[PDB]
Amino acid sequence: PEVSEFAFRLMMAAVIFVGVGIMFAFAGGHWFVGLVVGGLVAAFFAATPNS
Amino acid sequence: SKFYKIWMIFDPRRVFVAQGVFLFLLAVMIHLILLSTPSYNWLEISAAKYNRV
Amino acid sequence: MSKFYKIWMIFDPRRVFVAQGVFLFLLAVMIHLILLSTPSYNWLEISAAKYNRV
Amino acid sequence: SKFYKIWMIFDPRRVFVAQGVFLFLLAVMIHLILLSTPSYNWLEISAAKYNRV
Amino acid sequence: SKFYKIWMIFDPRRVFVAQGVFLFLLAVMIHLILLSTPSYNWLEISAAKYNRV
Amino acid sequence: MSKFYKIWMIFDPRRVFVAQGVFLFLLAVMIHLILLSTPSYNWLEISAAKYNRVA
Amino acid sequence: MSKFYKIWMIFDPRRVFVAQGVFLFLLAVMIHLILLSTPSYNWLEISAAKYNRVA
Amino acid sequence: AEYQNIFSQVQVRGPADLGMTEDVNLANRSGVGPFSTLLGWFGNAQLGPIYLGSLGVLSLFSGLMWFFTIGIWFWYQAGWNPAVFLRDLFFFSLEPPAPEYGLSFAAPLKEGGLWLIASFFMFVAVWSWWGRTYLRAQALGMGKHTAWAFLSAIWLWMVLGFIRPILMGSWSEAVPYGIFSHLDWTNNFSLVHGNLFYNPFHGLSIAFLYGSALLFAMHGATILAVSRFGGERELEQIADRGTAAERAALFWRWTMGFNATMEGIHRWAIWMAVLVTLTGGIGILLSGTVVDNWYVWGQNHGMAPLN
Amino acid sequence: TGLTDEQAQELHSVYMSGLWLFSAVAIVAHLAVYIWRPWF
Amino acid sequence: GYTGLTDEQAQELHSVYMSGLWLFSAVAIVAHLAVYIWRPWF
Amino acid sequence: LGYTGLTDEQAQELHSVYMSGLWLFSAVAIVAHLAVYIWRPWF
Amino acid sequence: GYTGLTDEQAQELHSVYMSGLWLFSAVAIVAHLAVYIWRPWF
Amino acid sequence: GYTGLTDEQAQELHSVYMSGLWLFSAVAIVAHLAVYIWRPWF
Amino acid sequence: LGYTGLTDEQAQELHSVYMSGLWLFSAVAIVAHLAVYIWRPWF
Amino acid sequence: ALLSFERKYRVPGGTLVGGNLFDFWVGPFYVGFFGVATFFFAALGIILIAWSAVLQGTWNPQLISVYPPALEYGLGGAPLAKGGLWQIITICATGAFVSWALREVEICRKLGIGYHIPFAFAFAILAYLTLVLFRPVMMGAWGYAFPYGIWTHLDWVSNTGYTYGNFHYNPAHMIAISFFFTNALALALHGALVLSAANPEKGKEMRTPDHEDTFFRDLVGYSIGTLGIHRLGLLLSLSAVFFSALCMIITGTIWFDQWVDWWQWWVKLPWWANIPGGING
Ligand code: BCL
Ligand SMILES: C/C=C1/c2cc3[nH]c4c(c3C)C(=O)[C@H](C(=O)OC)c4c3nc(cc4[nH]c(cc(n2)[C@@H]1C)c(C(C)=O)c4C)[C@@H](C)[C@@H]3CCC(=O)OC/C=C(\C)CCC[C@H](C)CCC[C@H](C)CCCC(C)C
Ligand SMILES: COC(C)(C)C/C=C/C(C)=C/C=C/C(C)=C/C=C/C(C)=C/C=C/C=C(C)/C=C/C=C(\C)CC/C=C(\C)CCC=C(C)C
Ligand SMILES: COC(C)(C)C/C=C/C(C)=C/C=C/C(C)=C/C=C/C(C)=C/C=C/C=C(C)/C=C/C=C(\C)CC/C=C(\C)CCC=C(C)C
Ligand SMILES: COC(C)(C)C/C=C/C(C)=C/C=C/C(C)=C/C=C/C(C)=C/C=C/C=C(C)/C=C/C=C(\C)CC/C=C(\C)CCC=C(C)C
Ligand SMILES: COC(C)(C)C/C=C/C(C)=C/C=C/C(C)=C/C=C/C(C)=C/C=C/C=C(C)/C=C/C=C(\C)CC/C=C(\C)CCC=C(C)C
Ligand SMILES: COC(C)(C)C/C=C/C(C)=C/C=C/C(C)=C/C=C/C(C)=C/C=C/C=C(C)/C=C/C=C(\C)CC/C=C(\C)CCC=C(C)C
Ligand SMILES: COC(C)(C)C/C=C/C(C)=C/C=C/C(C)=C/C=C/C(C)=C/C=C\C=C(C)\C=C\C=C(/C)CC/C=C(\C)CCC=C(C)C
Ligand SMILES: [Fe+2]
Repeated sequence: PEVSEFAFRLMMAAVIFVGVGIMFAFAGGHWFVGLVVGGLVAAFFAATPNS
Repeated sequence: SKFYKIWMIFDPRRVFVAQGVFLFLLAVMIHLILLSTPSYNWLEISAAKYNRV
Repeated sequence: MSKFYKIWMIFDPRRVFVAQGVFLFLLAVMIHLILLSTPSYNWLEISAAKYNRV
Repeated sequence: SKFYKIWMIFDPRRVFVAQGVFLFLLAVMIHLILLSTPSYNWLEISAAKYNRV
Repeated sequence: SKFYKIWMIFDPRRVFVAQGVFLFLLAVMIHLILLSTPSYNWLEISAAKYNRV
Repeated sequence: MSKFYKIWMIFDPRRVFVAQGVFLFLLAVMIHLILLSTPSYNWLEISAAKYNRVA
Repeated sequence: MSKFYKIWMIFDPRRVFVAQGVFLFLLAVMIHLILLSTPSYNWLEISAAKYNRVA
Repeated sequence: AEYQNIFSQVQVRGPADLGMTEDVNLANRSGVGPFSTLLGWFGNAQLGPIYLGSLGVLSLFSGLMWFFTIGIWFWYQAGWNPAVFLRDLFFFSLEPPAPEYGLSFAAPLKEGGLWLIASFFMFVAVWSWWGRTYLRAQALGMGKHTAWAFLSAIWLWMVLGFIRPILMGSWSEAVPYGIFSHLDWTNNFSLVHGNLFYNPFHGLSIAFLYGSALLFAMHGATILAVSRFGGERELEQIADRGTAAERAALFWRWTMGFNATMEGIHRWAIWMAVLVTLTGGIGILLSGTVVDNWYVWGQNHGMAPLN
Repeated sequence: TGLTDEQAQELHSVYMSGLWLFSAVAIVAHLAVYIWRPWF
Repeated sequence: GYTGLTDEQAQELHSVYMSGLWLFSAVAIVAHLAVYIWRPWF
Repeated sequence: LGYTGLTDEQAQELHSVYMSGLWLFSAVAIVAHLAVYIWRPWF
Repeated sequence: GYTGLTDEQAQELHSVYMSGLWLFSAVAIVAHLAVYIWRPWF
Repeated sequence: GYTGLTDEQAQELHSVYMSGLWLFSAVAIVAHLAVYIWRPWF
Repeated sequence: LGYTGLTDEQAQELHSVYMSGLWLFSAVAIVAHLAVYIWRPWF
Repeated sequence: ALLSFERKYRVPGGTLVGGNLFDFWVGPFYVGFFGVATFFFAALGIILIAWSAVLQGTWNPQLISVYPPALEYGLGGAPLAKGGLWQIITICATGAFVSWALREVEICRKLGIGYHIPFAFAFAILAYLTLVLFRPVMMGAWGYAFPYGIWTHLDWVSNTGYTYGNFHYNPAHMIAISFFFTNALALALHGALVLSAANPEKGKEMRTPDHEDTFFRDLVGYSIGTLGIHRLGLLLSLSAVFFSALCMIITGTIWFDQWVDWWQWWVKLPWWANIPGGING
């Protein structure tokens, strides 16, 4: 109940990764397209924690 | 009913980010579910309606 | 609501704009791909059938 | 409008670099999509048109 | 126009290096795409024209 | 075009010439190997068939 | 091309000569191995076929 | 749920450290590169400078030509198609000559002749780099431990590609230049030689490869455990034994009965990893030249139930 | 803990106003779909 | 106020941001209208 | 008002140049799309 | 500004840079003209 | 001037580089002409 | 000028020796290629 | 039996279980509650291995093999002569390992050092429990575990590896092998660097950490630092084990065909699955 900014940033990135991955796996014809787009956005989101 | 102490105990930025992502993902998944089912697949039903395929 | 302006008091405008740009581009790309995925609304396929490209 | 003030908030160097990469990647993505389709592959179109194969 | 001011924002050293790398890779990518296709593979088609095989 | 000498005010000649020397050789090797790869323009094989050096 | 000698006003001779020797040796080996690769121009095999050293 | 010192919780960025100047020719040393915050979380953020001398140039030229030659053959195998190049990148391979040609250099350029050229470039590249490790240590006046630790790696590298093919009298025994090919070469190596698991020297190398992971997990955790006493500064602990060196000594003394020093643990570290390839080179060298089937060899040496 | 009572209360008022607007549009869309294609 | 923005600056920033939002939404409506004329999805 | 340290008048001129490029870039794009539609329409 | 180039330096740098750009594009146009004559792609 | 070279030195450096470039191009033209005669690729 | 520290006369002398070696290397190379072309021409 | 500095650190406390009941040293070893469990499980496990040699009928240490129960017994008990002993030894081995990790925890608290070492050891245990417990339970047979023999647990590796063709194509395996190779590379470099800085050329002074960073910056242009390399050593080892545990827990549970067949998904991507040329088509 005392998550830091980095802890919350990672948790949202995992949620974003799963969410966006499913989004572009449906949109694209392959699951890899979701993995790439979901991974890149989550990595970009988790690498920029506001502080 | 107060519902304003939550902004005092929690970080407002965390709350807004969490709500924004969850609702957007929820709204996105529902749209994907409708496109998956043959019913309510508005793209397919409109194509049949106007004799596309 | 006219009090929405206060959202910028707590959210850094730089952080939001970058987040907005990525989100809008991602949303726009996904919708375009969904239209392309379906045999209908694939405007490239639509024109080819219309003008008998195959 | 007052869109000029967006440069009061964004670093011009980073934006131009991001825009430069973005436009090139978008241009590549579109050009590859055209080549992917059986139509609009202008290389394939010319070969069939002029009987190169 | 007044495009010369982009050099006030962009370091000439970085841009020219980035451009030099960019132009060569673009030139290489385009040339390979043509070499890949059976048409425009100017080595292949000249051999066919003069019956080298 | 007459002001192209201004490039040496920006680029170090030592860095450029090393970069160019590597670039030119790697380009020249890439072109020469492309010709050797093709059934034609493989000048070694061409003269061998020309002079009946196969046997 | 008289002004060519100016190249040493910028290039360090130690660096160039080391690069020169490395380049020429690696280039010389690459060509010799390329020639030995082709069945023709393999001067250790054309003489063997010429004098029938190997059956 | 406390600070485990795995990642730095704060970064400080002072001026770039240009390094010592014992006998290093500063002309051959380059300038300082960027500072990476992403690297700064784990270790140092500063990149560069890097020394580039005569052996550095020879290492890069041969290293580039080795890398370039594999790439051109990778493009030729792709038909110069960038899409095919990325699709079959791992499945590309610069195979060595066929077994018929033996050790002869008469292989066609597209049938093994190119591999000999690429292999020559790698050979020069690696050996020139080994001297570079030797000379960099000599320049700063340090020990040649890296040079001889590297020579352990070269021994396995020489055996796989150069020495064992000579003894087998065929370049076909060497390693192809590819991601999946040199994996397939590895698997085909065991199957031909009868379950390379029963190679005693291959088993030893796995012991030291497992042990290197064991020792570095042990050593890395130990120093991070005693990093709260400034134990990461191992050189000062060797010079002037602080409390971190004593606690690190005592933890393993009370755990497994014996311990090491702050300097003697790194002797275990170097020998644990050196034997990985040292025993590896002998293990591969014997295969085929001395033992054509290790499981049959294992049976006759009481390692398998039969015989 | 960063915000006081008045700041948090005004923040909540802004949030609910946005929430009511979001809900109202959601109702309008749901009605339009049911008019176009009923499910219930 | 984490951002250190003043009340007036937030209002001015929001006014410009909404102006861009309406400009963006206006183009999207025109683009959607063109597609529906070309190919309705209802 | 001081996120980037850029003067307000500097932002006005920087944006004016930036929009000039944006219209110039989009003008060529329109000419490019026009030729493609004439050559091969996608509607 | 960021790069420390004076406005006269920027104009001179841009002038020669555009001279190179048009020189580069001029050869590219001739190259595309030659290829289209030899083998058109439309 | 990032490199620190004066304009006269750059003018000299360019003059040698362009003289080298034209000589390199001149041999390359002869090389391409000789190959085209021996085996044309168009 | 200052990148190497050499003077014009030193560079002139240094280049003169370097070209002397280069022409000797080139001359031996030309003789070598002629021997190959006489013994086994590749054109 | 004490080092020249050991005395001042021998104080009570830090125990998890037992207090001062087992808080004593046997020679250099510290006993603790979990050390008593350690010794019992270790001694019992060793004896049953020796007794299993008697039942097997061989005394050659390399031929000694405690095979797990056959696939017919599933995940139930087995006769001691035909699998039952292996289950007892595995329970003894599991008890010995976890007791050893928890004994290290007591030594950590007594010395006031971090718990990186027992946390590092726990990764090995979960790697061990993956092979003998987690994977066999998912596959529903103790026979999928490996025998407790020097050269028969290699037969298990070879047989399990070749069940799925060339096991090299396991993607989690490729990650772990790269980590294992990288860790050994780091250890050789790290060990050699400190010795070079501590045992330099004869007569020259002992080097400083700056020479260590100077050497590797002159070598590869980057020095990770004394803190970084030990962080790197810990993470490289744990990642290697984590992916090795992952590689097996997905094999025979989520993937069943040859692992080379898995890699065709990349070749069969929509935008280049049908382009001619290359290796695949
Ligand atoms: C089906 C496959 C076979 C098998 C076949 C082989 C074969 C064949 C070999 C090994 C070898 C090894 N095997 Mg086995 N192996 C199998 C099963 C296993 C298992 C297991 C749990 O099943 C394990 C843990 C191992 C473990 C190991 C290692 C201990 C050992 C390699 C050490 C090393 O670092 O090599 C990798 C390191 C090198 C080769 C050294 C490289 C050094 C040079 C100098 C690096 C140059 C870099 C170059 C220029 C690139 C530069 C790039 C730029 C820097 C960017 N094997 C089964 C039985 N194994 C090797 C060995 O020595 O065996 C005795 C070997 O040759
Ligand atoms: C996760 C990263 C690495 C990692 C980590 C760490 N590892 C640690 C530590 C850390 C950090 C410690 O702190 C601790 C220790 O103190 O170190 C000195 C430990 C230890 N690492 C051991 C061995 C080791 N680490 C391996 C792997 C890695 N380690 C990975 C790579 C491997 C292999 C195979 O790769 C081996 C063999 C022991 C020496 C020691 C436990 C002693 C024990 O538990 O004693 C109690 C057990 C016994 C005395 C054995 C006899 C009794 C049992 C019941 C008999 C069981 C029989 C057995 C099942 C038979 C199998 C036969 C076989 C042929 C099929
Ligand atoms: C799978 O689902 C499918 C794809 C089928 C259907 C999709 C469903 C869903 C869930 C879609 C999602 C829709 C959503 C949530 C859309 C959201 C859109 C938004 C929020 C758009 C906002 C746009 C705003 C823009 C473009 C603003 C632009 C602003 C400017 C141009 C000016 C900015 C400059 C400023 C403020 C200057 C700074 C000021 C000062 C004083 C310094
Ligand atoms: C899957 O989707 C497919 C691919 C099918 C279809 C694609 C869909 C999508 C999502 C498409 C996205 C399109 C978008 C977002 C396009 C955006 C385009 C924009 C905004 C382009 C902007 C271009 C701007 C340019 C080229 C500006 C150039 C400016 C200059 C060269 C001058 C700069 C110099 C300055 C400012 C000098 C500085 C001045 C001073 C006073 C210091
Ligand atoms: C998949 O897509 C395919 C490949 C199928 C089709 C391709 C699509 C795409 C994405 C194509 C992209 C094309 C682009 C982005 C082309 C851009 C071209 C440009 C902007 C080229 C610029 C060339 C400029 C040159 C060559 C300039 C040369 C200048 C000089 C030689 C002089 C330099 C010296 C200076 C500036 C001296 C400095 C002055 C002072 C006073 C210090
Ligand atoms: C895949 O694509 C394929 C390979 C199929 C086709 C290839 C496509 C591409 C991408 C081709 C690219 C071609 C390019 C970019 C060619 C560029 C060539 C250039 C720029 C060559 C320049 C040559 C210059 C030379 C040889 C200059 C030599 C100069 C000297 C030896 C003298 C140096 C000494 C100096 C300057 C003294 C300095 C003086 C003072 C006073 C300091
Ligand atoms: C794949 O492609 C294949 C392999 C098939 C075909 C290959 C194609 C290619 C890319 C070929 C490339 C050829 C090139 C670039 C060849 C270049 C040759 C050169 C430039 C050779 C120069 C040699 C120079 C020599 C040997 C000079 C030696 C000089 C000396 C020994 C004397 C030096 C002494 C001095 C300066 C005295 C010091 C002076 C003072 C005042 C202290
Ligand atoms: C677009 O990409 C470009 C073209 C720009 C560049 C890309 C290049 C690429 C994609 C490179 C890829 C390289 C790869 C995949 C390399 C993989 C290497 C691997 C996995 C190697 C594994 C083992 C190799 C060994 C053990 C090699 C040992 C070699 C030796 C010991 C040297 C032997 C020496 C010999 C045969 C000398 C023979 C010659 C004479 C003259 C006696
Ligand atoms: Fe250490």
